[PDB]
Amino acid sequence: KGEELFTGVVPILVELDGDVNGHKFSVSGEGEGDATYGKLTLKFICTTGKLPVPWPTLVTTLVQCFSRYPDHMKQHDFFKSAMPEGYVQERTIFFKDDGNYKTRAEVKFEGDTLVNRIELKGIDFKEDGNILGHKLEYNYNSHNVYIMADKQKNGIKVNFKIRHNIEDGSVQLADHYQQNTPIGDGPVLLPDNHYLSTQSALSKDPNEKRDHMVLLQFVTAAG
Repeated sequence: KGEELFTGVVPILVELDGDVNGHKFSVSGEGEGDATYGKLTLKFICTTGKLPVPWPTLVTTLVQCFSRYPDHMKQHDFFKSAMPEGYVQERTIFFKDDGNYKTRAEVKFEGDTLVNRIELKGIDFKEDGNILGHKLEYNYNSHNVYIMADKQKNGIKVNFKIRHNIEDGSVQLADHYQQNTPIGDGPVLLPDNHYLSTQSALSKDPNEKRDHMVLLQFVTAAG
């Protein structure tokens, strides 16, 4: 059963290939998830050299199966219900006054390792805007992620807004439109409307010379 795969600490591997305004890059990530505590620890490395977009703009793209669902809300956890076969996660991320990311990922088990395998395409970015001109602070706010059932597609629709802080006190809005559908045949839980409360801490390994991001995340389901 899907939820039983997450009762302990689960190794995580993330692999992203990106192209934003023709700037190609790849990111690999390793760490672990403890869904009992809603906890994720991951270190991401840009394997192609310098990341051509700010690290924070990738956080949402780079495993909502690691959310903590309280006991009373267990019947609303789509993400674990689809495992081990997994789900497809697709998004469009509209950066206000700027370009968009379109992403397709498969989140599934490969042996004991939970894998997030992603392709990302960014288009219509301004070369001196907040994204390509690297004007976003290396930090991350706490958000509510709003989940609803999509019966027609046997999955979920997810919508939320990320606010990336800029030095002058303004924000770069990143409007997220998301859908998840199962990879496998088997039964999945289609939830009633609810949200995930998220928080993320970004940091650096002072002795890592590669372009990278260390991430600590806690996510709990509510309502």
